[PDB]
Amino acid sequence: LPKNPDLRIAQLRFLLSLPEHRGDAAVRDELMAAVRDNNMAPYYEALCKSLDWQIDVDLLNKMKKANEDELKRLDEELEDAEKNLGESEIRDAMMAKAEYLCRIGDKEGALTAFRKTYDKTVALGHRLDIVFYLLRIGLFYMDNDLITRNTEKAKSLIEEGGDWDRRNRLKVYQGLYCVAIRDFKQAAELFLDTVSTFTSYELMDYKTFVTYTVYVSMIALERPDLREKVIKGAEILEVLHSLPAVRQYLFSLYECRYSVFFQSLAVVEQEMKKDWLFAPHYRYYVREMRIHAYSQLLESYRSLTLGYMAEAFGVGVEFIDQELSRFIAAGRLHCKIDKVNEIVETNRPDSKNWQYQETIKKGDLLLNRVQKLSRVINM
Amino acid sequence: TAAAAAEHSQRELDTVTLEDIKEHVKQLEKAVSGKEPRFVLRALRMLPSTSRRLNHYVLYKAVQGFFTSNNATRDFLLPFLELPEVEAYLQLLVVIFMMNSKRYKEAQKISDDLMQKISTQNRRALDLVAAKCYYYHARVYEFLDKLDVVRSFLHARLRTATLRHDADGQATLLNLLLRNYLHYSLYDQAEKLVSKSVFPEQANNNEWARYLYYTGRIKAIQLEYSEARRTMTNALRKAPQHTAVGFKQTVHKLLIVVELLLGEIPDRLQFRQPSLKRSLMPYFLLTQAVRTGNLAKFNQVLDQFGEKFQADGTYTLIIRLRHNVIKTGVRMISLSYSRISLADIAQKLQLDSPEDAEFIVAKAIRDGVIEASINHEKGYVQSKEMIDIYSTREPQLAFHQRISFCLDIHNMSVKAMRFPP
Amino acid sequence: DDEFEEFPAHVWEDNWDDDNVEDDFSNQLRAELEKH
Repeated sequence: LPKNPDLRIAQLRFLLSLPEHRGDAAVRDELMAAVRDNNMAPYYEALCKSLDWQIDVDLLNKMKKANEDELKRLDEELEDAEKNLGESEIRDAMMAKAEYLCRIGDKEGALTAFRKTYDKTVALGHRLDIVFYLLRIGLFYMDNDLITRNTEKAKSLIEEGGDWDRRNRLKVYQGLYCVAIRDFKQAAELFLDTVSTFTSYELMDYKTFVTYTVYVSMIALERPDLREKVIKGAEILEVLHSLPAVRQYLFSLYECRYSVFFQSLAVVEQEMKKDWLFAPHYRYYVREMRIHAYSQLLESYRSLTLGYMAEAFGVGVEFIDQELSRFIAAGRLHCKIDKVNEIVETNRPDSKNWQYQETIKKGDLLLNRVQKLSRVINM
Repeated sequence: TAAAAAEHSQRELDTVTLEDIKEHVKQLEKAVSGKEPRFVLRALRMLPSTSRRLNHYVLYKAVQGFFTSNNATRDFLLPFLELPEVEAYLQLLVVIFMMNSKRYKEAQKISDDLMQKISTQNRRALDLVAAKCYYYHARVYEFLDKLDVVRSFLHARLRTATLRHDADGQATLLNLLLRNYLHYSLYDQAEKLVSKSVFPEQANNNEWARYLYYTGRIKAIQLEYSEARRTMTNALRKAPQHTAVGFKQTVHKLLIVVELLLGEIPDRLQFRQPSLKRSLMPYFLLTQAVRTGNLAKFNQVLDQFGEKFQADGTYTLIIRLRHNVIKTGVRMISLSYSRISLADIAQKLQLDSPEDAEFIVAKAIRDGVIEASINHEKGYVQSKEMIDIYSTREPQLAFHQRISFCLDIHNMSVKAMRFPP
Repeated sequence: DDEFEEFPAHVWEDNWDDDNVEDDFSNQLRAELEKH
């Protein structure tokens, strides 16, 4: 499918928006290069207004003129089709109109045009194509409402008789949205169910997709499943040959080499902060992977000397003390520190004891519900 | 004639509403003329939305087409407006009318007349209507900002409602009386009354909720925080689901404060939920400050939203906060540690010296929020080695409470399976 | 049943961690290696 628009445009815009990369000469040059090449006049105006840039009239005027001329010829052809041709070409003219609107970035015009085209159309394939364009515009502008709405729309259309290529494309779209809304479990499920079938090269490169699959898989998968489906995975391990910094990150955790794991986790943090779909998730990803690492180490111990654990993790004693205190307080880990003689005992609960606590909690919930029901209906 | 057509449709809806009023009346006669108990709740449950749909001209026609036995008291309603239970129901409707009309003089007088009537008639199926009348009379006096003569009135009425072995009126009067005490800030009389009255074990959900709120507030001020937290949490679980936004807001606010006092950190799903975010945001900032232990940010939040605290009513609990803020620090420290040394609590609790550490941690243990021992021969605060609680009577006891509860619901459910003939 | 009139009135399941830290795990680890 076409690129309407290059989500690299969104990547560039957000990378500039981030304060660290605001003064990125390269980034700026490439962004403006794409803007000039594809003639996004409203989007360029929005960029200027939002980022407080000095407008270049000498080229902005030519860009507006080109947009006006192209739109005029498009809608003239649409009228000609209306007055001369049938729906089979009126629809195509409207489609071209909406496509140019999205490629120039006029959000309102594109949404209106695509809505009208969807109202006109009856073929399932092109209905799905329009819905996909709408999903990608929603992803471009991070409008959760629009993205979710067209998402159930697309599920309904495909359930009403669809095809497997669009099933895969919808799965990748759902995965990107799940990464956006921090639902990494579904993100991992979808990504791993459609890694062998990456066909959506408009959203991101296949290297980027495999990196995202690795990241989400590590944060959302248990060790058995991770071994079965991400380290013993044909493609997910084929691409990791070309990606050397991510193979190390994954294999550090799996092989239980932990100092390398934190090195690669700092790498991944600084990468995802710059990223535009993971940007409001890097604190959480880093924290949850740190908890995964600590729990993995302590899953095979009962009293782990703080010094040894620091040496294994490639940090000090004070840093480990601080962060273990934080995570135990948060309740994620199962471990209690003893600072006089620096030793980290592990109070993991036995199977029977954990089952007891789960019974207490879940029975409490059911008891509350039944108690409400009975008190309400008896009287 | 757009206005005329809209009035026509509204008056058709008004005929529908009058039919609904007639059906409620009919249910009331099913109860009283049938003489069977209850079913006044059936006829009454639609009181809120009916009050919402009230209309002046509709009631003008009602007060001329109703009251089959025209006792001539209808002229105490007719001028302002321009059976043994149905009359009370209609009178309550009329006081509701003046309520929403903002007419709080004839409103108080008509409520007084309704009260005289209900007090005179010693019915047993009229107690529910009496309860609703009590609540709305209190609300009239509340919009009129006396709240004082109502104290004696409601208090005598409660006496009557507890001599007659009533439940609904008893609960509602107790609840309104507690509200009056709290509105005048009499948290000693409130406590004594709650101590020496027994709430009906079989009471409405909506009244259990309010009673639990007020009892929790009384205990919270009285410095019984554990039972205060239990009471507020149970009140919330008791509260309505798709309504009472303000009530949920207030219970949540007090619960946040009470938990912070106990030394815990609340759940963030509260501040998440959309019906509350704007209400509880000041408490969001307060919880951040307490969790961090940042007294500077705490003082900023106090100076920045203090008015809302003095409004809802929290302004002493939010200094008892300061106290339990240092307590919260020590609770986190003793939640993730097993032998922390004192010189190491001094720092990580932001103290001065190991002596101050001794005192503060000892007091924390005395208050029983950290559950540890202490040793100053070498200077460490060893906690309690957790004992495997399944070779112990704790599971016994927990399941004993839960089994007792389940058996009680089976009893109450097999009961109340009334068959008509 | 009755609206208690006497009482006036992201999509991410966040759970705290919104603290203020010297970055999450980049500058901390840098300084850690530096002092080790």
